[PDB]
Amino acid sequence: MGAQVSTQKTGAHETIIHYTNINYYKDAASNSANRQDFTQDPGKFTEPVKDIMIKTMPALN
Amino acid sequence: MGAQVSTQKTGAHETIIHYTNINYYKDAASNSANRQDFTQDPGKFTEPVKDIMIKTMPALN
Amino acid sequence: MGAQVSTQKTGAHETIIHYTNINYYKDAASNSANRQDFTQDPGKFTEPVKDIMIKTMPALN
Amino acid sequence: SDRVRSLTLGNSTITTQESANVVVGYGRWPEYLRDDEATAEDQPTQPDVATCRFYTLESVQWEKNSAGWWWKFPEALKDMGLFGQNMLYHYLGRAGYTIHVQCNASKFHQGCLLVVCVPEAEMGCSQTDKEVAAMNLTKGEAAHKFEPTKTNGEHTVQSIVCNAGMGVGVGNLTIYPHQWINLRTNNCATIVMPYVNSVPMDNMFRHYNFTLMVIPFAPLDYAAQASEYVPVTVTIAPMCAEYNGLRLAYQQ
Amino acid sequence: IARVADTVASGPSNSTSIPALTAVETGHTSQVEPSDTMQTRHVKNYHSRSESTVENFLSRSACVYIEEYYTKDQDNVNRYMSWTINARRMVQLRRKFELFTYMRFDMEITFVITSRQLPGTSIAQDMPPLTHQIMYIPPGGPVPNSVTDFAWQTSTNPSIFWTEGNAPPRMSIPFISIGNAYSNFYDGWSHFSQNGVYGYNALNNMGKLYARHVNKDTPYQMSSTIRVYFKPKHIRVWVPRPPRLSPYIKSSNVNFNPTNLTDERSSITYVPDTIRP
Amino acid sequence: GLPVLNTPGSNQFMTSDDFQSPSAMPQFDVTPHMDIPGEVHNLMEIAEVDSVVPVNNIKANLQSMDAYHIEVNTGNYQGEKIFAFQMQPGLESVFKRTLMGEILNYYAHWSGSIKLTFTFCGSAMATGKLLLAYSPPGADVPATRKQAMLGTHMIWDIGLQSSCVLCIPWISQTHYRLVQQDEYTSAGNVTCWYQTGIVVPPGTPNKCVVLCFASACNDFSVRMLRDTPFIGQTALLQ
Amino acid sequence: GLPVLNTPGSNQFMTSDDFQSPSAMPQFDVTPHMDIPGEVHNLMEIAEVDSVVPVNNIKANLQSMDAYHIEVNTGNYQGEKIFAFQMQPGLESVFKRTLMGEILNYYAHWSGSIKLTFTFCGSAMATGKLLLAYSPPGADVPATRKQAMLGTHMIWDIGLQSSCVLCIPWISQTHYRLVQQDEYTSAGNVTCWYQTGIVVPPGTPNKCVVLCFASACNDFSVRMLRDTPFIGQTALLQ
Amino acid sequence: GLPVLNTPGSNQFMTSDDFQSPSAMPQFDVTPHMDIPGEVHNLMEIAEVDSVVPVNNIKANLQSMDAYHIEVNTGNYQGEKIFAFQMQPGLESVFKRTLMGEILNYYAHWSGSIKLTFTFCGSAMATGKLLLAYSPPGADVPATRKQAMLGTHMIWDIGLQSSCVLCIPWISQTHYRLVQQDEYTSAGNVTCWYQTGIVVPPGTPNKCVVLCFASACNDFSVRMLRDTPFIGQTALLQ
Ligand SMILES: CCCCCCCCCCCC(=O)O
Repeated sequence: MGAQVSTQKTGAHETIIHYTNINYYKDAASNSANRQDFTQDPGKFTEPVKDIMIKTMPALN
Repeated sequence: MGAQVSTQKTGAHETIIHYTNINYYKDAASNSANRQDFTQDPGKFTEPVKDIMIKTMPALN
Repeated sequence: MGAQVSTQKTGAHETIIHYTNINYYKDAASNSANRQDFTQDPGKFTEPVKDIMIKTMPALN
Repeated sequence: SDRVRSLTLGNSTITTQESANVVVGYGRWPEYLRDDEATAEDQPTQPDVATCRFYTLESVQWEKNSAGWWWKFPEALKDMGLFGQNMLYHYLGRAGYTIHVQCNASKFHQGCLLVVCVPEAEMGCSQTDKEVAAMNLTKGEAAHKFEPTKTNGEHTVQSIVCNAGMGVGVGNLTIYPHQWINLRTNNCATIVMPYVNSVPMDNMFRHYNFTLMVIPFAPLDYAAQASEYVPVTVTIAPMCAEYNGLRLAYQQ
Repeated sequence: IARVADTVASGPSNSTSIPALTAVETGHTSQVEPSDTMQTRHVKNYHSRSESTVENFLSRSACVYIEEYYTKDQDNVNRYMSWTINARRMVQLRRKFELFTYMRFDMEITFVITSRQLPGTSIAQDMPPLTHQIMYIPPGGPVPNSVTDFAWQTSTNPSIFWTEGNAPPRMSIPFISIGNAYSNFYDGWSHFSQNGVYGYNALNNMGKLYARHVNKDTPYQMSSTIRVYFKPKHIRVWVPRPPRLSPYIKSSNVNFNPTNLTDERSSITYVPDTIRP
Repeated sequence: GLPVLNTPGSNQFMTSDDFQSPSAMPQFDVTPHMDIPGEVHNLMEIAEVDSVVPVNNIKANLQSMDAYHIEVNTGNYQGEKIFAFQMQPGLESVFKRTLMGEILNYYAHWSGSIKLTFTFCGSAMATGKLLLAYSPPGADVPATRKQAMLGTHMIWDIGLQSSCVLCIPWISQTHYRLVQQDEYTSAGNVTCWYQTGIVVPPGTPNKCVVLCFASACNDFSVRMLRDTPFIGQTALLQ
Repeated sequence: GLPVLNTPGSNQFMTSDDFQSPSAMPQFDVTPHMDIPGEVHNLMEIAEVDSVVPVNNIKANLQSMDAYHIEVNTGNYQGEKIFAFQMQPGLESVFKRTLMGEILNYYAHWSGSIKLTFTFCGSAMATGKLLLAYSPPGADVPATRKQAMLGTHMIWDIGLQSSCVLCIPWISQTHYRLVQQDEYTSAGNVTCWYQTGIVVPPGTPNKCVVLCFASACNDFSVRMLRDTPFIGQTALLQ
Repeated sequence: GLPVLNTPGSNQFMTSDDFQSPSAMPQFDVTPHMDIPGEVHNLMEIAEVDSVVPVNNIKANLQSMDAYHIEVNTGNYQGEKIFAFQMQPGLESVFKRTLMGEILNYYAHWSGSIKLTFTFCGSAMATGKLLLAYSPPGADVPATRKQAMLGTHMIWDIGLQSSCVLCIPWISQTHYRLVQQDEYTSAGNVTCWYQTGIVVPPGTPNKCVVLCFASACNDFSVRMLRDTPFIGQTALLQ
C-alpha cells in the first residue's frame, strides 16, 4: 500500500523505534494530527527590530 | 494486494497527502463513490450553436 | 501475502475495476463462492445426437 | 451575412433572411442507431427523404393577450405524409427533427417569443386531485395554448403560463434547447434536436419524446393601422428516421 | 484539477471589439468575464468546483421512506411492512433527482430501524434483543400476507437479518433499470391507446420491500419504525431541467397548484437601507 | 491493536452476501470427484431445450394431453384463427410452465429471441400450409389473415420435414423485459392461420394434432434473481 | 486473530460517509451503457446558463409574465431609477429562483462573477441608451445617476445587437460569501438609469419590455452542501 | 472475514487519542492559504518574550500600575531589601500571571533558565548601583546584603543602558520541576539590594520606578499538558 514509516517518540528504555501509517480516507481532513512538526522562529516576537542587535554590545550607542 | 494509491483533497495546512485503496468485493457496485471525477463541458448548454460565436464579435451581422 | 487480484463485475459507470482476495482459512470449504465461473455447453441437452445436424439442412433425408 | 440561411431536407427547402444562428440540441446532431447500441434484432427501415422532410403544422395567431402554445412530438405528426404512416405500421421509431418556427412582423411591431424543446415534458392536471387525458396533452397538429390565469378543467392541463404546466419557473426553460424570436432582430428560430431518450428506440404514439413550447415574454404590440394579424407557423422535419417491428397498422 | 478560471489582467480599451454586445436570440449564453468589460488585475484563482460534481452532489444518504409495524397481533395493526420502492414520497431527495431527466448509477441502501414499547399501566417486561428481517421482492416474486408467510423463507430473494444495537444494516445494488438509464420523467402512457398510467409509474418498477420482526411475539404491544436511505454512487445524469417550483402533491404524478415565481417586494427599485449611522 | 472503525452493515446477515467462514469440520477428506454425465453450468442450458407447450389450455384440458393438442381440420376454414396467445414467456399461462418459462420465474428480467417449433402429427398423406405470424406490440390482435400477414410471419409447408421453426425475434424498445410483463414491456402476440388448407386422401383422418415447442435462442438471458410464485406451503412438511 | 482496537465513531451511520459494502445482487449484468445527449458532469454547468430574471417581482405579478417585464418609456425620465436590487444570488427574491440561484440554495458558500444580460424587446425603430451600474457594499444605494455612475457601470446602446452584458466582478473581501448573505458578506446593489432616453418614430409603441438574464461566469463556484429551503412537506406523499 | 480479536480499550473515547475519521464534508474546497504575519509554531516562542512583572503585588495595588512599580529612593538605605520573591514561574503570585508563567500553567513540568530584565525609569541625571542576587534553595532568605552577595548576583550600574539582565541559571537537582512547585522542587529566592545608592542633582525627583521583565531562555521547556487553574465557570455562558 501507500505505507509511510516514520520515527516514534523516545521511550522509557532508550540510551525498531518506528511506526507505519496509511491514510484510508480521501480527504486530508481525515488524517491524524501533525504532532511531529517541530519548527521554530521566536525572532518574530523576541527580536522584531529593524537593526540587528548583537548581544555582547550596547543596545544604544 | 491490488492496492491503489491516490491523492487526497487539500487540507487546512497546505501551501504524505495521499491515501491507499483496495476493493474487497467482487461487484463494482460495492466500491465507494467516485468523488474525484472532475470533467466539464458547459458548451452543451451554454453554447449549443451550430456556428461558433467569437466573444469579441457581434452575435449577428 | 498470497493476495490474488481479480476483475470486478461491470459497474453502472462504464463504457481500477478489480478487487483483491486472500484466503485466511486452511479448508477450501471456507472460501467464498465461485460466482465467476462462466462455462457453457448446451450441446449435452440441445444436440445430444450421434450424427451432427447442420442447421441449413434437412433433419432427415 | 450569417443572417440569411437555407435548410434543405428531402423535397423541402426553407429560406430565411433574418435568423439568429442555429441551436443544435445538446451539442449533438441527429444520427442513426449504431450496432453497439441497438436492441431490436430485425433490420430497420429508413424511408429517408420519404419521411425526413419539412412538415408544416397549422399556423397560430399571436395576439396582444396570447399566453403561449405547445405541441407534442412525434404524436403531432401522426397524420403527416409517410412519416405518420410508418408510425402506424411500426412498433418502434427513432428520429431527429429540425424545428423551425416562423414569425415575421415589422420594424414597427414588438414582441419576443421563446421557442423551446422540452424532453419528457410531463405535465400536470388542472385539478390536482384528478388525472389528465391524452386528448388534453396533445391533439394532432392542433396546438394547445397556455392561459394567463389558472385553469379548472376536469382532466385538463394546468395551462397557467408562469408554471409552464410543469410546476416550474418559465424563466428557467432556457436550460433546454431553445432560441428567442425578438421581432426587432429575429424573424424565425431553428433548433436541431437529436434523439433524446433513455432507450435506443420507443413507440411514437404511446410516448411523447419532447414538447415544443412557444411562450412570449414580450407582449405583441403595435400602433394603429399596423397589421394586427401576426401568425406563428411551426415547421418540423424528422432526421435519421428508423423504424422497427412492422405489423398491422394501428387504429387511432 | 477541477480548478476555476483565473482572471487575466486587463487594461484600457477603445476598439471595435464588442464582447459586451450580443444576441440571446441565438440561444447562446454570453461567455463574457470581468476582464472584458473593465480593467482587471491578474488573479491566480485556486478555487475548485470539486463539490459541484454530480457525484458529490447526489452521493449522500437521504431518507426515501418510513413505515411502522407492530409485534403483537392486537387490533388492526400491521405486523409487517410493505413498500413499492421509489423515491417520490420524500420531497427532499425527489427534488434533487428531478433536476435531471435521466439517471444511471449504483446505490448504497442503509436502514435505520428503531423500536419502542407502547404506553400502558402495567407493562413490565424483559424482552430479548429484537431481530428484524428486510426482504426485497423484485416484480413478480411471491408476496407474504402475514408475518409467518412462506415467502419469508428468502430462498432466492435478497434479505437482511439485523438485531437491534448493532450498526444500521447496509448493502449496495447495481443499476437495475431495464433501460439504459433511470427515468425521472416519462411524458407518455403505459398503453398504446394513450391511456392507463401516465408518467413515472407507467414504466418504473423496482419491485417491493418487506420487513418484520423475526421474534415470535412480545408480552405487551411494541412497534418498530424502519427508515430507508438511498445514496447513489458511480453517478451519471442527462438532460438538466428547471427545479421544482410548486410543492409536491402526489407521489404518482407531477400535479401542482399555481405557485408564485418568487417572493414579492415593494417595487422594482426597492432595496433596503442597511446603512444608518 | 490496529485502530479499526466499524462501518454500517456490520454484524448483519444478508442472504446474498459472500464472505469466508471457519469450517466446522477441519481437514475433512472430500469424496473423490466422479465425472457424471449431463452436468449443468448455466441454467440457460435448460431454457434452450424445447419443451411441449400447452397451447390448448382450456379448463376442460388442464389435466389431459389435449392441453398440448392444436387441432387442424380438412375443409374450408379460411378467415379462421387456428390459435393465438401473448408473448409472455414467464407470465402467459401458455408458456408459464414450460422448461423455459419455468426458469424465467426465478428471475425478474429477460431478453432474447424464442424458438417456437411446430410439429405436424397427422398422417403421411395429409398435406397443408399454415401461416405462423408474430405481431409486435402497438396494434390490435390480427383479426384476419391479411392483418397477421403484415407482421413477422412464417409460411410452413407440411412435408417430409415434420417440424418448422418460427423464431420470434427480440424486437423490444428496452434491452430487457420483466418476466412479470406489464403493458409497458409488452412483447406482442402470435396468431396461426391457414395459408391454404389441409387436403387428405380417402380413408384418412380429417383432424390432425400439431404440437408446439418453445425454447430460448443463443441470444437469450435472464437477470433478476427472485423466488418463483409456483411453490409455497402453510407449514413445515413431515 | 489480529489484535484490533475499535476507534470512536464505530457502528455509526453518517449520511455523507463513503465505504464499501456487499452487493445484494451478485454478478448482476448491468444494462449496456448508452450515449445520451446533454450529460451533466458538474452542477456549475447549469448555473452558467442564462435564465430570465423576475426583476418586476411585485405582489401583483408573482404569477404572470409581467414579473419578468422591465418597462422603459419614451419621454423625459431623467433622475428616475428604472430598477434596482441587491446582489444576493441565492437570497435576493429576484435571483433566488433563477437557475443560478436555485442551485446556490443547495450550497452555503459561493464565489465568482455574474453575467447580467439585458435584452431590449422594443421595436426595431426604438432607440436609446441605458446606464447599468453596480455599486459595491459600503455606501447608500445610488439615489441619482451621478452616484450610480461613480461605480462599476456599463452604458448600453440599443441597436442591431439586442442584448448587452453587465458583468458584475467579484469584488469581495473574503474569498467566499454565504448564499444566506448577511450584512457582513454584503455584495452591493445594481441600479439602472436612463443614459439618454428612448426616442421613437410616429406610429410606434412608447413602452418597451427589457428582459434580464443571469448566469455564473467561468470563475464561479459553490462550496457548502446543504438542503434547499424551497421544498418541504407535512407527511408522506401518496 | 479476517479473524480479528478486539483488544481492551476498544470503543472508548480518549480526549488525547489520534486516529483517522471520515470527513462529514467530502471534497470540500478549503479556502486558499494566506501568509499572515506573526505565526506561532511553539508556545515557547511566547514564553520567551519579556513581560512586565507585578513585583509590587500588595492588596492596595492589585488593580493599578503601581503593581509593576519597584521604587528606589535617594539617601542612605543600606541593609534595606528593595524587594524579594520566590522562584516559582507558575506558582509565585509575582510571575503566576506573566506571559511566561501564564503558559506554564497549561503544563505541570518546566525546566530552563529565566531572564529577569530590570529597567531604570528615573531621570537621566539619577545614578546608582543595585545588587541583584539569586540564592538557590537550601538556606534562609538573605537577611543582609552580605548573605545575598554570597549567591549568584549581578551588580547593575545605571547609565545610558537603561536595562540590565539577571539571568537565573537552572541549578536544580532534577531535570524538571513542577509548575505547582513544592518544597522538594524549590527553586530559591531573588533579593535586590543597594550596592551603593541613588545620587541625584538638585531639582530632580528622589523616588524612581524600576520595572521588571521576565522571560524564558533558549534552554527553557514545558512538558506536562494540563488545564490552567485561572479560568472556570458555573454554567454555560450566553
Ligand atoms: C434491494 C433493494 C432494491 C431497491 C431498488 C431501488 C432502486 C431505486 C431506483 C430509483 C429510480 C429513480 O429514482 O428514477
